[PDB]
Amino acid sequence: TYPRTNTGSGTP
Amino acid sequence: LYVVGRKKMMDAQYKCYDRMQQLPAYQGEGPYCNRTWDGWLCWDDTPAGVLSYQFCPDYFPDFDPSEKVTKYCDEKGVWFKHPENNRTWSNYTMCNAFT
Ligand code: NA
Repeated sequence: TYPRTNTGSGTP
Repeated sequence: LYVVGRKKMMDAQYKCYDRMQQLPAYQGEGPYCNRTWDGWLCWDDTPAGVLSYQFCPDYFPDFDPSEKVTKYCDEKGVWFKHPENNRTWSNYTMCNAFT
């Protein structure tokens, strides 16, 4: 398991 | 493995600009969204009103490269912008939705 990648506003 | 993911990302970025430099201007008709590097993925010239998609990248350990990223080119030929900060935004949410 790993930290979750952000995919919200301010990301690509 | 994050060192490798970043390297993959920077290679794709360089490759994207090479691709955008070499392909001829858009040959289609009517309004369209311009080719662009969105920060993680390269997108080609896209007709107005089209929801473009491609595979998720593998830069991050929780990303599934068999899922799809979507990017919406609206009917005025403008890439979708996130309403929170009004900047162009591709939809990577399915890349790690089911991890
Ligand atoms: Na170049």
